Parts: sequence; structure tokens; C-alpha cells
Amino acid sequence: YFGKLESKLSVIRNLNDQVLFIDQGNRPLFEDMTDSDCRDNAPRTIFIISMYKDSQPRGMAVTISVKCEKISTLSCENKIISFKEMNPPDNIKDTKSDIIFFQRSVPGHDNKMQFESSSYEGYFLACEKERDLFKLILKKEDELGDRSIMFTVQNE
Amino acid sequence: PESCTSRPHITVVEGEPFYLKHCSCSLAHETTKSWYKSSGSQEHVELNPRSSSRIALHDCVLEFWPVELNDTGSYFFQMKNYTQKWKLNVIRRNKHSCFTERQVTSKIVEVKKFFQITCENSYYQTLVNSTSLYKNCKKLLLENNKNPTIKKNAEFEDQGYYSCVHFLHHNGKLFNITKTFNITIVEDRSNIVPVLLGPKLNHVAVELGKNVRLNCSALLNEEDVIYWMFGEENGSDPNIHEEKEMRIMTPEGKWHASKVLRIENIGESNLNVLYNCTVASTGGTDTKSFILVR
Ligand SMILES: *[C@@H]1O[C@H](CO)[C@@H](O[C@@H]2O[C@H](CO)[C@@H](O[C@@H]3O[C@H](CO[C@H]4O[C@H](CO[C@H]5O[C@H](CO)[C@@H](O)[C@H](O)[C@@H]5O)[C@@H](O)[C@H](O)[C@@H]4O)[C@@H](O)[C@H](O[C@H]4O[C@H](CO)[C@@H](O)[C@H](O)[C@@H]4O)[C@@H]3O)[C@H](O)[C@H]2NC(C)=O)[C@H](O)[C@H]1NC(C)=O
Ligand SMILES: *[C@@H]1O[C@H](CO)[C@@H](O[C@@H]2O[C@H](CO)[C@@H](O[C@@H]3O[C@H](CO)[C@@H](O)[C@H](O)[C@@H]3O)[C@H](O)[C@H]2NC(C)=O)[C@H](O)[C@H]1NC(C)=O
Ligand SMILES: *[C@@H]1O[C@H](CO[C@@H]2O[C@@H](C)[C@@H](O)[C@@H](O)[C@@H]2O)[C@@H](O[C@@H]2O[C@H](CO)[C@@H](O)[C@H](O)[C@H]2NC(C)=O)[C@H](O)[C@H]1NC(C)=O
Ligand SMILES: *[C@@H]1O[C@H](CO[C@@H]2O[C@@H](C)[C@@H](O)[C@@H](O)[C@@H]2O)[C@@H](O[C@@H]2O[C@H](CO)[C@@H](O)[C@H](O)[C@H]2NC(C)=O)[C@H](O)[C@H]1NC(C)=O
Ligand SMILES: *[C@@H]1O[C@H](CO)[C@@H](O[C@@H]2O[C@H](CO)[C@@H](O)[C@H](O)[C@H]2NC(C)=O)[C@H](O)[C@H]1NC(C)=O
Ligand SMILES: *[C@@H]1O[C@H](CO)[C@@H](O)[C@H](O)[C@H]1NC(C)=O
Ligand SMILES: *[C@@H]1O[C@H](CO)[C@@H](O)[C@H](O)[C@H]1NC(C)=O
Repeated sequence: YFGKLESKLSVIRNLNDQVLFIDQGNRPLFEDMTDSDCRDNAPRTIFIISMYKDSQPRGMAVTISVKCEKISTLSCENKIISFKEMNPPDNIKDTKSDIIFFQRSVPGHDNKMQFESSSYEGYFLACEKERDLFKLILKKEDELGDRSIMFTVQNE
Repeated sequence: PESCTSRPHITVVEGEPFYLKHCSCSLAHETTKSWYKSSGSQEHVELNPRSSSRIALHDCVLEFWPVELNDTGSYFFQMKNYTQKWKLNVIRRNKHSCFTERQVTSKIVEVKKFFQITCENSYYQTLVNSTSLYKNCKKLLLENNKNPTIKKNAEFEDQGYYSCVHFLHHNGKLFNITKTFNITIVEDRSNIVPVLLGPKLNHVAVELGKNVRLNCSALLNEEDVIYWMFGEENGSDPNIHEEKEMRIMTPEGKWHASKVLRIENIGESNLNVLYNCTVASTGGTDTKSFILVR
């Protein structure tokens, strides 16, 4: 069981300081952005991280959301990353969820953050270069020390 | 080799060589590609090889040599059915500084932690004659002219504006690409593992019909949560109330957090039931349980 606690505004960045944003096609992407660029592209660059209480605690249970013409929530349904048109729910009556992720700092680096899927164990939110784009994808951990599954969240 | 400009809004400084690359370069291999500009309600115009002596149209990129204030506007690219839009905002150059303040990328680094600045420009490196690194418009002497690099453990004195200036040539004319980093050195956040104060299993003697305030306290970090689990899956006992959190900062800058679960009108339904209090963090979680007994 998950119960919505509180939400915060955050700027998610990969370990290359590339700002995560939802583009015109509602795809989550990563791009180098000057402070001005990050602001001028807001709200596409501003994410609502919502904390949840967990029935069986296993790290900080959160939902990543974005507020454009409509509020969309990040989902990893079928191991495929998408932004479902919905608000973070008040309640979740399951121990696993396509929208719940476990935010965990990396051991020794309290600023480097990883997001484990509650539905697909050992599957993490990651930045992958696909063609001339940096895409937000779901990836299995693989080799320990993987910097692609590590992020930084900047709060206001 | 260079990534496409996928973001919708772009901010550039006047007099700097600028480009915007579309996100279908492999596609640009199958004469059926066009670039357009729309000035303040001008309802677009098709750009051509010599529309402007500064604008160079290529299959994947639209080069500006250099970009100037009159270039501010909406740009649209069309290849068969692929379409891409950019809102270009050319800002005025601070001719009194070595960089415009409105074109900085801020970075906060914790004191004594690794700190590195590297000057690189993948796109124009073929035309780059020299590249210099300045700290608050004072040229630093780092042997490298190609990629001046600072690699050290951060100190409060390292705070400052680091500008990478890439000097290059295009048909005799000299230009530069300045990129500034606003570094801010802060004290070590030194996060702790959240710890719930008191024993893991607590038995609290109560009497039916009366009320009870189950106190839960922890030592945690500013961004950590403390909450109670008392069976809210399809509505909890209406007599159970989770009180407002209380926090007192420790001298070490950490927090003493308190959350009280108030069980009013105690009944048999509250007895021999585990009421859990958890502390949750990016650094770990910890739960303690309370049992109500006669
Ligand atoms: C990357 O490239 C950009 C260009 O793409 C470089 O930008 C140049 O930066 C310098 C400063 O770093 C600027 O110079 C300053 O201009 C200030 C204001 O200038 C005004 O008056 C000018 C008057 O006319 C002058 O130029 C014409 C030729 O155009 C001459 O014929 C004439 O005799 C004059 O000399 C105007 O033209 C201009 O538009 C402005 O309205 C000045 O306040 C400033 O003064 C410094 O130097 C003084 C001595 O000359 C000194 O006493 C002062 O204390 C002070 O230090 C300085 O001249 C350039 O204007 C600017 N050019 C552009 C196109 O933006 C950038 O430098 C480069 N990066 C690096 C690191 O090289
Ligand atoms: C949780 O902590 C609170 C304190 O924050 C404890 O409450 C305190 O409970 C005692 C009795 O158990 C109260 O003291 C005495 O009781 C009478 C009752 O009529 C009261 O009026 C007098 O103050 C008297 O000294 C005390 O007032 C009360 N304080 C508060 C703020 O309610 C509570 O017992 C702790 N819970 C557990 C499970 O230990
Ligand atoms: C309060 O906690 C007990 C104990 O739960 C254990 O510790 C938790 C922190 C978490 O990690 C649980 O998964 C652990 O089981 C809860 O009781 C357990 O409930 C689960 C699921 O209903 C069940 O599989 C276990 O057998 C139960 N264990 C015991 C000792 O009863 C209890 O449900 C929690 N109370 C509330 C109000 O949610
Ligand atoms: C930087 O470039 C110069 C040459 O630039 C010329 O002058 C500019 C103003 C512009 O008109 C450019 O298109 C010109 O090409 C390099 O200088 C030459 O270098 C050789 C050795 O490699 C030397 O023997 C010559 O005397 C130089 N020639 C001239 C005309 O200056 C210089 O090496 C370049 N710097 C670096 C570090 O690459
Ligand atoms: C350089 O970075 C610092 C830190 O991010 C910026 O300082 C902040 O400025 C705002 C107002 O603009 C204040 O409300 C904050 O309290 C400041 N923070 C600190 C830690 O001082 C600074 O503005 C940045 N400079 C530029 C030119 O962007
Ligand atoms: C654009 O502005 C520059 C000066 O900043 C000028 O030299 C150029 O001719 C202008 N071009 C057009 C088409 O307005
Ligand atoms: C372009 O057309 C192809 C089919 O020919 C289609 O699969 C593709 O999705 C289209 N691209 C866009 C951006 O609509």
C-alpha cells in the first residue's frame, strides 16, 4: 500500500549535468542547458517529485510528474518509459506500481540518485544515447557503478 | 557525432557562431529538407543558401556566422513528414565583461569534494585555433590551449565564474564561443542514516474507551520523512489521527523529528494491532512498531 505524503519541484539531471525535460512529442529527453535555457523551457524542465508512505518500506517511494497543459505522471509499464496523463494518486492499493520508484542515493555519494522500479525489481531509470538524442529509459543495473542510472535532483 | 538540439527554447548571445541541429540525421540521407523563420508575427519565410551572408543551410544543421539580435525568432524545419520547431532568443552581449550573466550554467559543489572544469566544443573543434579558460575574466594558466582543464578538490576560494572561450576562424574573420559556469562552493551536507529513537517493539498499556498518544521520534536529515501506518487502505479507524510533525535542529544541523499517532476512543479493534512508524530517506528506511494492550 502507498499513501501520498507531499510533493516538491525538482530539476533532474544526469551525471553529465544534462537537464531532463519532456519535449514537444511528450518524450523524456536529456539536454545541456544554461540556467536561462532551463527557466525558458519550464515547465517542461520542472518535475513534481511526490513522496509516498509504503506498507513495506524499501527506500524513498516517489512518483515523477510534470505540469504542462495537463499533469502527466512517469510510468514504466511493460518496461517502456512513458508519461501517462494523470495526477499522482492519493492511494495505491498494491506493493508494486508502474508509477512508484524507489529513490536511493548511491553509497558514498549522497547526491547521486538512483530510481528503482517498484514493479520491475533491479530495473532503474536511466539516460541512454539513442541516435542524436539522450533518452530517459528503463534499464537492468548490469555492471556495478553504472553512471547512466545515476542522477541529481535540484530543489527550489 | 554531435547531438541534435532537441529542446524547444534556445538562448544565445549576439556575435557568437551558433547552430541548431535537427533530430533526424540518419533520415537526412534518403532536396526534400527546408528551414523557415518567423519574426514577431511574420507567418514564416523559407531560408535559402544565400538568404543571409551569415546563415549557412546544411542537411542536418542551420549555421549562424555569427548569430545577431535580428535572428531572434521561431525556426521551423521540415523533411518529408518530420517537423521540428525552435524558439530562438538572441540576447545582447555584455561588452563590459568577458561573458553575459544571462548565459551561465550554475553548479554547486560541496567543499573538499572533487571539482572539474573542461573546455570542449565537439562541433566547432575543427575551426578552433585556441581555447582559453578565465575565472572572473582573469585568464588562468593551464598548460593546455586545446582543452584547458581544472581538476582539484573544491575549496571555498574556487567559487567564481569560469568562462571557456573557444577562439576560431571562418573565412578570415575571428570569432569565439564563450561558455560560463557559475560555481558555488557550499559546506559539506554530511548526511546521516535516519535512526528511529527508542525500542523497535513497544507495548503500551491502554484502557478501552480512553485515548492514547503514541509518540514516535527520530534523528534524520532535512529532506527525510517520518510517517505512521495505521491501516488507511480502504479508510482507517475514524478515531485514529496522525498529528503534525515537529522538528528541532541538532547543533550538527540534523533534525529531531516527532510524529504522534493519536488513537481516540480505544476499542478491541485497536488492541493486538501493530501501528508502525517509519522514517524514510534516500539514505535508507527504519520502522518501529507499537502494540496496544489491556
Ligand atoms: C568574443 O567575441 C566578441 C565579439 O563577437 C567580443 O566582443 C567584444 O568585447 C569587447 C570587450 O571584451 C568590446 O569592447 C568594449 O566596448 C565597450 C563599449 O563600446 C561601445 O563603444 C564603441 C565605440 O566604437 C569603438 O569601436 C569602433 C569600431 O567598431 C572604433 O572605430 C572606435 O574607435 C571605437 O574604439 C562601439 O563600437 C560599441 O558598439 C559600444 O557602444 C567599451 O566600454 C570597452 O572599453 C574597454 O577598453 C577601453 C580602451 O579601448 C578601456 O579604456 C576601458 O577601461 C575598457 O576596458 C571595450 O572597448 C567589444 O565591443 C565587443 N565586440 C562585440 C562585437 O560585441 C569578445 O571580446 C570575444 N571574447 C574574447 C574573450 O575575446
Ligand atoms: C507521549 O508523550 C506525551 C507527552 O508529550 C505523554 O503525555 C503525558 O501523559 C501524562 C500521563 O500519562 C500526563 O501527565 C499527568 O496526567 C494528567 C491527566 O489528567 C495531566 O493532566 C497532568 O499533566 C499529569 O501530570 C501529561 O499531561 C501528558 N502530556 C501531554 C502533552 O499529553 C504520553 O503519555 C506519551 N505516550 C506514551 C504512549 O507514552
Ligand atoms: C506493521 O508492521 C507489521 C510488520 O511488518 C514487517 O515490517 C514492515 C516494516 C514491512 O517490512 C513488512 O513487510 C514486514 O512484514 C505488519 O505485519 C506484516 O504484514 C505483512 C503484510 O500484511 C504480512 O505478510 C506479515 O506476515 C505481517 N507480519 C506480522 C508480524 O504481523 C503490519 O501489517 C503493519 N501494520 C500496518 C497497520 O500496516
Ligand atoms: C591560429 O591561426 C594562425 C593563422 O590564422 C590566419 O590569420 C587569421 C586572422 C585568419 O585570417 C585565418 O584564416 C588565417 O589562417 C596560425 O598561424 C600560422 O601558423 C603557422 C604554423 O602552423 C605559421 O608558420 C604561420 O606563420 C602562421 N600564419 C599566419 C598567416 O598567421 C596559428 O598557428 C593558429 N594557432 C593555433 C594554435 O592553431
Ligand atoms: C550563481 O549561483 C548562485 C547560487 O545558485 C546564485 O545565487 C542565488 O541568487 C538568488 C537571486 O538571484 C538568491 O535568491 C539565492 O539565495 C542565491 N544563492 C546563493 C547560494 O547565494 C547567483 O545568482 C548565480 N549567478 C548568476 C549570474 O546566475
Ligand atoms: C542583422 O543585424 C546586423 C547587425 O547586428 C546587420 O549587420 C545585418 O545586416 C542585419 N541583417 C538583417 C537581414 O536584418
Ligand atoms: C512519418 O511517416 C512514417 C510513415 O511513412 C511514420 O511511421 C512516422 O511516424 C512519421 N513521422 C512523424 C514524425 O509523424
